[PDB]
Formats: sequence, structure tokens, C-alpha cells
Amino acid sequence: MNQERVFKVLLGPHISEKATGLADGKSQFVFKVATDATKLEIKKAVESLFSVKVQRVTTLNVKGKTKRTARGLGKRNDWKKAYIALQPGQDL
Amino acid sequence: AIVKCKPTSAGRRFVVKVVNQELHKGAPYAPLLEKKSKSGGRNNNGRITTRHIGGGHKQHYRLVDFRRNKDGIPAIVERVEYDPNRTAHIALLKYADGERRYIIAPKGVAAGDQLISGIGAPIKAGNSMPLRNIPVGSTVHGIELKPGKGAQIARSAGASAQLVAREGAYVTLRLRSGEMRKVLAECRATLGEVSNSEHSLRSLGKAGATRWRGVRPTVRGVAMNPVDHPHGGGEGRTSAGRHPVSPWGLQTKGKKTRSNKRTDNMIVRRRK
Amino acid sequence: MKRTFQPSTLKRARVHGFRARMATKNGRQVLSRRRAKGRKRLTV
RNA sequence: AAAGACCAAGGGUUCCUGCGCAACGUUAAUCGACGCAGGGUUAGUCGGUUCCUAAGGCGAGGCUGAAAAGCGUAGUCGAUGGGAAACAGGUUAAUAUUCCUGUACUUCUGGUUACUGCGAUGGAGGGACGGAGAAGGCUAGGCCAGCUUGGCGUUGGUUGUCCAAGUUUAAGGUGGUAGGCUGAAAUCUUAGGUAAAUCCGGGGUUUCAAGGCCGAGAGCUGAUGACGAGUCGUCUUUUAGAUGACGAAGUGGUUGAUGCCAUGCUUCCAAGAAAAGCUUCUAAGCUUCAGGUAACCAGGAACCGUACCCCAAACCGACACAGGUGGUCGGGUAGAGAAUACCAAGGCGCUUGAGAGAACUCGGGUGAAGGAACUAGGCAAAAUGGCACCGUAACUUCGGGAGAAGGUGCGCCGGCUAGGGUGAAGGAUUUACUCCGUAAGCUCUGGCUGGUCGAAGAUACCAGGCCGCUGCGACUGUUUAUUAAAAACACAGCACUCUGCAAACACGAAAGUGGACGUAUAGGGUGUGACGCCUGCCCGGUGCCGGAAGGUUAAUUGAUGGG
Ligand SMILES: [Mg+2]
Ligand SMILES: [Mg+2]
Ligand SMILES: [Mg+2]
Ligand SMILES: [Mg+2]
Ligand SMILES: [Mg+2]
Ligand SMILES: [Mg+2]
Ligand SMILES: [Mg+2]
Ligand SMILES: [Mg+2]
Ligand SMILES: [Mg+2]
Ligand SMILES: [Mg+2]
Ligand SMILES: [Mg+2]
Ligand SMILES: [Mg+2]
Ligand SMILES: [Mg+2]
Ligand SMILES: [Mg+2]
Ligand SMILES: [Mg+2]
Ligand SMILES: [Mg+2]
Ligand SMILES: [Mg+2]
Ligand SMILES: [Mg+2]
Ligand SMILES: [Mg+2]
Ligand SMILES: [Mg+2]
Ligand SMILES: [Mg+2]
Ligand SMILES: [Mg+2]
Ligand SMILES: [Mg+2]
Ligand SMILES: [Mg+2]
Ligand SMILES: [Mg+2]
Ligand SMILES: [Mg+2]
Ligand SMILES: [Mg+2]
Ligand SMILES: [Mg+2]
Ligand SMILES: [Mg+2]
Ligand SMILES: [Mg+2]
Ligand SMILES: [Mg+2]
Ligand SMILES: [Mg+2]
Ligand SMILES: [Mg+2]
Ligand SMILES: [Mg+2]
Ligand SMILES: [Mg+2]
Ligand SMILES: [Mg+2]
Ligand SMILES: [Mg+2]
Ligand SMILES: [Mg+2]
Ligand SMILES: [Mg+2]
Ligand SMILES: [Mg+2]
Repeated sequence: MNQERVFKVLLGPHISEKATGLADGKSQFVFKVATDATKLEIKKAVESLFSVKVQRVTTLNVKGKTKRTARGLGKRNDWKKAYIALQPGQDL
Repeated sequence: AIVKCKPTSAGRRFVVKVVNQELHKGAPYAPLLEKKSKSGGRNNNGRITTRHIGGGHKQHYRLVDFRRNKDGIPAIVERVEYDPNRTAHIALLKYADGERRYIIAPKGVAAGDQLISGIGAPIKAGNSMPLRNIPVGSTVHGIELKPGKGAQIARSAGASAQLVAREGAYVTLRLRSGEMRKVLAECRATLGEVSNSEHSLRSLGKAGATRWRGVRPTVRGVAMNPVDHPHGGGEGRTSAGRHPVSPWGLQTKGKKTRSNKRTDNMIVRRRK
Repeated sequence: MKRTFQPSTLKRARVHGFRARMATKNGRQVLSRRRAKGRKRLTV
């Protein structure tokens, strides 16, 4: 990242029960990221934005669900999730 | 060195093995080895083209020096080894400059013998020289046909040729086939007989030993149906029912098949 | 009882996939035929 | 030795939670691999990717081919193989060698310092490997004892030689052991390693013999840690899910792998990948440079997979189908055992039930007297069955036949008695992961006697029926997937014949390829079919081989005649 790509990397926080439990207990925050966002681009984006210090980023790709309904077998988009751990003081 | 096995089981009865205890017990010479992947006797096209080939033992090819062209430099035999590629034994020559090579072992050659090739090579039964320097009457093996091409004629175990006549530029050899052939006197040959002459005395005892050597079974033509073989067909056990032929229809009792007009001048008298 | 279909996606790809078809001229004809008929799936 | 737990393939959300039951589920369904919605898969070390190649593919030019194309060189792909490194504990409804805690390891990048000849597409080494067998050394695991905690038994006894549970702990570091391999060093020189080499190979001297490489495992550390029945918080909350601190013992002996040393060792013949990474040597180049080496500091290790099923209801079989599906782990008692029986850890009772207790069918148990009279035929059944010991015929190719046949003993409890192994002591080498040895204790194998119970002691499961004559095929093997397993096919052995290498022969309009990186003791085709004794007569027919005096005979040529 060396451009306006910083604004196209993080798609938004993930609002699961596992996400909030991770935010409270540990200092990890689950974000939705672009499917072609590397772990380095996510770390830089969360540091430029949100003005925090990132300790480690782990990512995983999530398969979109199919839901064969209503004259055919549809399919939701594949999406990427990032677990972002900061320093203990920071809360993002 | 011919050993008959005791009949401790069926399949061991009639096993007669050639056990040469003078052979090397260790590994072959690695710099002279090379990968040799098997075919099932199969073609460029993946077609068989040669029946009864398949499923033997993995074998390294040994780079045998057929053109003994290191003239002048003496060699020490220093080892005789088993070769899975041929019925003859091979000897690992160590030349005076330290270069190591593989040659077909002559009959009496053992480790420590001195071999030399060239014009002035002494006449002893391990040496190589052009056929013009070999006296008439000598027994030779590993004879070239084209100068520089390498040994081609007497190479299998026990093989030898007889130098019978010498004209101007050609030498007449008597092959173990009984054919009298003309060879250029410039071509090289090695004096003496090839080793492992008792290889013909061996008896495999069982169907498995033939399979160990990569030979698949032969099915007789009379055992087939007419669609597969000219000899096929017949109610009950029947003979060929016709003059015997190959599966492709060529007569196989007599019926000479040589059709090489180019090389006919090299054959003095013909025998097979 | 072993049945005739023993799936292997690697073997399936190498025998019937898009690049296997495009490699030959009769394979390109299959893709032309299946495009002309309008098949949603072109290869497997 | 799975109907348990996994890895792979295959599938693809079936995983978990809330709501739900129309259809799906061979019944009902509140339940579900079903419907709706939400959630869930976290890696420098696992597996890929990336590096390297096998078979094989494609293949610039090229060669060949009416065209389409075929083949193939340089190359470039292609794992099922080779090539860096991670373990334990905790934790979710659902992920974890990935998150957290703790302790490691590997490999890169940047900078600073100090020293310095660096550099491949090449040379050398290395990587790097078969079958079988053996006897060791370990380890996991098992068992016993001791210890800790708890218990004192609805019915005789049970404060004891009693009962129950627990008694755990990895990678890494250190160590260089059991054990395996190999003589080492200096100097001089050199037809070799396509060129060069200081490296390798060869040759000649001198010295010393002990230097080097590999290597399970032990011990120590990792670990004052973690784990640990439970105790105290008891918010609760009934079924005791969680809730957060503490938490005892945590030691010896023996047995012991199919796992590791071991890619070792011995032996055999059928003679046992490749390439790279890696080490080293130089060439072109580069010469204050670059580059290399070592130390320190700083930082990094991207991308993809990860849920779930996986002898299965989620894969292949149209099905929630008695079938098929590669690899790994595999505890206890008995047992030779991965057989078998009963159990463990775990997982299940197989998605219609309820009765009744006819014929008949299926699958079994027992059976008077007889005992193959059945039947095409002892089909089926019944029977035999283990170990040790005694004993064992014709015939034989001397190996066999043979477990021939047949017989005896076998449980349990005592008395006496012979040896394995391990093993504190002690001694030695009181050099050290050393050797000898060791009482007790554990553990294994026996011998001789006596008693005793039952109808019966190889008591269950498990576990040969045997003999005689004869046909065929020598034998192990193979075969009609789905009515034929055979005397058929193969086979070792035998013989005939072809083939002189650009081999015969085969596939290919061809190039080329197989034969074969083989060379007549070889290769092809044909027949016969171990072995033993043998294999007789016929060359008229047909084929094949050899010969060429004569006859006949193609295209071709075109004398002559007739138009
Ligand atoms: Mg991480
Ligand atoms: Mg990942
Ligand atoms: Mg044969
Ligand atoms: Mg045959
Ligand atoms: Mg037939
Ligand atoms: Mg025919
Ligand atoms: Mg007849
Ligand atoms: Mg299972
Ligand atoms: Mg679904
Ligand atoms: Mg479920
Ligand atoms: Mg229903
Ligand atoms: Mg559902
Ligand atoms: Mg090609
Ligand atoms: Mg081209
Ligand atoms: Mg490659
Ligand atoms: Mg692989
Ligand atoms: Mg799970
Ligand atoms: Mg090299
Ligand atoms: Mg082996
Ligand atoms: Mg009482
Ligand atoms: Mg040692
Ligand atoms: Mg999983
Ligand atoms: Mg079916
Ligand atoms: Mg069912
Ligand atoms: Mg099934
Ligand atoms: Mg199977
Ligand atoms: Mg069993
Ligand atoms: Mg009766
Ligand atoms: Mg009776
Ligand atoms: Mg009777
Ligand atoms: Mg009768
Ligand atoms: Mg009757
Ligand atoms: Mg019967
Ligand atoms: Mg029975
Ligand atoms: Mg009965
Ligand atoms: Mg008869
Ligand atoms: Mg038979
Ligand atoms: Mg059949
Ligand atoms: Mg049958
Ligand atoms: Mg026959």
C-alpha cells in the first residue's frame, strides 16, 4: 500500500459473538477485508486508520454459502476475515 | 562354478546357477552408471512391437567402453563385476592416468591384470588393436565394423571370432554363427574369448526366474482363435493346420528373411 | 463392488478440462460445438 | 485390529446455535445429514505454493508428412519420490501443532564493525536408495510395588497382607553413549575429470598409528513451571454446565514392541531411481570495488487449504442401499498371535412397532434303534482338530511321502529341587554415559514326587478327518468380470527355423521408434512341455531351401506385312 488503497482494504468490523468476546478478553478485533488484501496491507491500513499499533494479523477466507432456493442454486460471495491483535492498551 | 540346487522344494529342483565368487561383492562404479528405465517392449507410439517383454528387475545401465581408444596408456583390471545388461562380465579398468572405464571382461582376465590397446600392444588375450596387427589364426572378440564406431560383433558371454584370412584392406573373420565376413583391417578387436562361457550351462528352474529377467509368457498360436493367429481355431487340440507362420503370416520354418543388398559384398560365405 | 466411476479431479481435469480440449484441433471443435449449442458448462 | 480415533482421496457447509415440521426420513416425530436465519475454519515450522527431478507430456528451431498433422533437439512441465524449521499446556456452541501462556527452532533482509579473491549454465564430492535374514541396544506401551487422597460397605466377614482413584509432563538444549563406517598427516609430481582448478583421480616418498564421520537412547535441564483427585469460594440451579483461587502424592522394580538405532550389519542374485538443495574447485568476468567470511544490532517470513463426513447415512454404488474405498494408531485377561472369547478408552442398540406362538419357509439345538439302506454322487451334515512325547508304510527325483497311520499325558493344590535375565552392594579402570559382580526383590524356563474334584481338565471360543486303487496335468501359477478354475493357458526344459547389426521382426504414408544403448552363450517366430527310457518308416502331394542346361514368360523395342 502506497496510495488510496488504504481505504479499500478494510470493509468493516465483524459483528459476531466470537468477535465481541475476542475484543473484550484478548485485544483482537475481527474485520472484514478485501479478498486480495495481504496481511501486510491489513496491518498498514489498521495503523494509518484508527491510529493504533498492530501486533499480529491473521487472515482466513470464508466460503460463501449456496442456499439452493427459488429456481436454481444460488451462491453468496466469498469473503475474507482478518483477526487483528493490537497492543493491550489500544481498543481500536 | 556351476551349482545344482537340491530339491528342497518344487521350483528349486532343476535350478542350475552360475555363481562366480571372483566377482565384485560391492557396489558398481557410480560415475559409470546411468538410469535405464524399462519399456514393456513398447514403441514411440506406445504399441508393443516386440512381444514378451516386461516386469524385470530395476537395472542401472553400465557405460561400457566399446571403443578402446585410449591407445598407449596401460590399464589394470583391478575388478570384475556383474552386469545385468549383458550375459558377459565387465572389468573396471584403471588406466595409468587414473581414468576408470568398463570393458567386456575377456576369458582369463582377473583383477590385477595389465591390458593395453594400440598398434604396439603385446599379443595377449586381453589387448585391443586394429585387425591388421592381429596375426591370422587368432581368436578375437568385440570387433568393430566401422572405424570409430566401437565393438559390435563378438560381445555376449563366451563369444569369439576367428581371423581366417587377410587380404589388402579387408580381413576375413569366421563368426560363431559360422558366417564368413569381411571386416576392414583398420577396425579394432580384442584378443581372446569373452568371459562367462559357462553362462550357457545355467538352467532356470521355474517360471518365476524368466519373469525376473523381464520376459513375459509366450502363448502358442495353436492355442488361439483364428481371429488372433493364423494357427488359431480347431475343435479339440489341433495342429497349425497350415504351413507354420508367424502371427503376421510369415513362414517360420526355413524362409530366409535377409534382404540387405547393400552389405552383401561383406559376406564371404553365409551361415546362421 | 467397485464401480466404473472412481473420481479424481486431477485426472478429470487432465483428460476433459479446458486446456486438454484447447490443446488439440478436435478438442477445439468440441468447444465450438458446445458454444454453438449454448451449453452453460463448457468443460469438466 | 472396530461398529473406536485419525491422514489421504472424494464430497462441499452436511459443522454449531436459534426458530421450525409442509415435503424429505420406508411409521410417528417435539427429533434430524430436512426448511429459514445467524455464526463458525486464524500457521515462518502442518499441507500446499516455491526448489528438484521419474514415467510421461508439450516442445523454439529442426526432420517428416496431400492438408489436418507426426516425431523430436534446446528447453519447459509433470509426484506417487528428493529438498529449512514446533512442541507441551489452556481455551470455543462450533478452530486450533494455527488463537493464548510457556519454552524452542529455521531461514531471509537491512545496517555497523573487522578480515578477505569472489564468481557458473561447468569439474568433483554428496544426496543416493534391492530382497531376505539375524542378534542386539533402546523407547513407547503394559504390569506390579510403594506413596497420596477417599472409603469402612442394604447380606456372613472386611482398620487390613482390605477396597477405589490418581501416581503426568513434550519439542528443544547439553550430552557423543550402545553401536556402525573409514587408516590419518606432510611433501613432491602427474597422458585423467571436454578449458581451468589449489578440488577430485593417479603415482612416489616420510611419519604416526589414532584421527575423523555417523549415531538410537540414558542422565541432567526444559520444569520453583504446567497438570493433578479434590478443597474452599457458592452466584447458582433443579441433572450439577460453568463460575475463581488453592491443590496432596507424583516414586522404584519388571516386562517390553511389528516403533527407533537401521539409508546399519550379514547374505543372496533377479544386481537394486533421478535431479536439485548442500560442500568444494576453478573459467569467462571482476580487482581501492563487487562479492565472501565472522560478530553485533534491527526487522521479516508473503499467498492458498484448514469447518464437517471419511469401512461412511456426507465418497463410488439411482436409495439414509448387508457391496467397494489407500494409509496410520491399536490398551487389559487368556492366547503363539493383528486368530478367538470377554472387556477398556470410546462408540453404539442398526428410523415401523405391538401381539400370537397354525401349516409351511429360513437359520439353528437335541434325538430311540439302525448307520449311506439316501442320492447321479456321502450333496449336506456329522466327525477330526492343541501342545509335548512315543511311533509311523509302499514308493521316491533321496528333498520327500509325513501332521502318514496310530497312541499316551494334560485341571487344581502342595513337598522337594535345577537353572535365565535384571539387580544396592562391593571390587576394579576407585580414568567415567567405564568393567566385573551383587543380597533381597521382580521376572522366565524347567525336573521329580504326592494329594485332590468332576461324567468329562487341548472342558468355552478357537482348532487337520483319515486310508487304499486308478485317469489327467509334472510342480507354484493363469483363465471365460456376471452359469465353465479344468485335463484348458502358462511354465522350467527341449527342438526347428530365421537374424552379421542400419539384424530379423513390429508400429508407423514418412521421419522415427521398439528389438537394444542388446550383438549368435544374442534377438525373433514356431511347436512341444519337469524328469526317466525313447522318439521308428515315407520327400509321392503341399511348403521351404539349393541349382540353372532347357522350355515358357511382363513392361519395353519396333523388323516385316497389310491398309
Ligand atoms: Mg500469528
Ligand atoms: Mg492461513
Ligand atoms: Mg518359450
Ligand atoms: Mg506357450
Ligand atoms: Mg480356445
Ligand atoms: Mg486369418
Ligand atoms: Mg481331433
Ligand atoms: Mg469408524
Ligand atoms: Mg444445505
Ligand atoms: Mg448437525
Ligand atoms: Mg413422516
Ligand atoms: Mg439445518
Ligand atoms: Mg512432442
Ligand atoms: Mg514448429
Ligand atoms: Mg520442474
Ligand atoms: Mg508428494
Ligand atoms: Mg472439531
Ligand atoms: Mg557437478
Ligand atoms: Mg532391504
Ligand atoms: Mg455385614
Ligand atoms: Mg562407541
Ligand atoms: Mg478439523
Ligand atoms: Mg444399484
Ligand atoms: Mg437404515
Ligand atoms: Mg451402505
Ligand atoms: Mg481392498
Ligand atoms: Mg478379533
Ligand atoms: Mg439317531
Ligand atoms: Mg444312539
Ligand atoms: Mg458303524
Ligand atoms: Mg446306494
Ligand atoms: Mg436307492
Ligand atoms: Mg461335504
Ligand atoms: Mg460342521
Ligand atoms: Mg446336530
Ligand atoms: Mg478309466
Ligand atoms: Mg496343473
Ligand atoms: Mg463365469
Ligand atoms: Mg466359477
Ligand atoms: Mg501341448
